[PDB]
Amino acid sequence: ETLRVDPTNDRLSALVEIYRMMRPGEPPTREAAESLFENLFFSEDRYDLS
Amino acid sequence: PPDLRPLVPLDGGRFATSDLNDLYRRVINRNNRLKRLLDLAAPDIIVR
Amino acid sequence: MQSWYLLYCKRGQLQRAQEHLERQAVNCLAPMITLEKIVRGKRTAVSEPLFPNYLFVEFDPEVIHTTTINATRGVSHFVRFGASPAIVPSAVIHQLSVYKP
Amino acid sequence: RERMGHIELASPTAHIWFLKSLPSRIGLLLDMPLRDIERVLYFESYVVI
RNA sequence: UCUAUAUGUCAGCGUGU
DNA sequence: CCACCACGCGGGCGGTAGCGTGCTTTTTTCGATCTTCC
DNA sequence: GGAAGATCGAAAAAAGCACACGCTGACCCGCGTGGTGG
Repeated sequence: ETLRVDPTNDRLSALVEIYRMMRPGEPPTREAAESLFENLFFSEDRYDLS
Repeated sequence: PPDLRPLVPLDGGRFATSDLNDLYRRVINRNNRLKRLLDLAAPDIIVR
Repeated sequence: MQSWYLLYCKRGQLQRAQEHLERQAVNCLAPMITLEKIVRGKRTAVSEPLFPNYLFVEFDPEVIHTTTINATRGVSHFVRFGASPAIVPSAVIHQLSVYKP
Repeated sequence: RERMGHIELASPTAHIWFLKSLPSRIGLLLDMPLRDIERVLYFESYVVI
């Protein structure tokens, strides 16, 4: 049902949607969205689990 | 009126600035700069 | 393609913001007016940037993101109306370049 | 304690009490949604007179 | 009552409830 | 003629991004549908 | 057969969260920019 609900169908569209949700009012750029997604949870300095 | 927003001395030569005084100062500064910009024949985007 | 954007700059760090922006290789613009006055007993024609705390930049958002410019040292914040940042048409820049008050 | 002052604004500014306190007085009077009201007030979209 | 001694929130609390 | 002392207005801070994150009740609006018609 | 109103769940915004008293600390612009008078 969740797969049916969402309109995104590719990795680039998902990254663009994630960037728009994270930072509203900014131009959606593929490299910027990729960097934001990488730094959200897969960056040592930005994200750290004790 | 100033008495409703006074500047009480702090026994050390300083004055405790009230929040209303700061807001009025900010508004006056913005009005003055907007007047200067309008008198400068500035374009539409900047004055907007 | 490269577009024109307007930025509020913090009072006093307009110069260092300009150097930082030139370090990132983007086009910058700010009106310039020279006025003659007495300083320390001598008359000098000192330059003063018209419309203080305002910068215009020609830059391409794809090659360099807007948030990177927003985080540049010495720059206060992008001038924006609504969610999206404001866009300065080329005619405004044309007038500003030929603006000689 | 009684004498007040006045500041002559170079441009008109809408009172925030009559604009944001639901229901919006300006929006109700003009019969327009609040969204376009805040858009035009805060310089986002033109409006025809 | 101008005769003295003529700041406020915040944070931490505690007391009576 | 140059190093310590005012100083005077924007102000989100600081940075070449992101910061947050344990309530309930009421009111307003919005998207998605629906459903009923002329 | 398309439109209008309509409605219904869901999302977003605003306001409130008892009283009284006693005590402690921390100020109540920082910083690039003159500017000065040694």
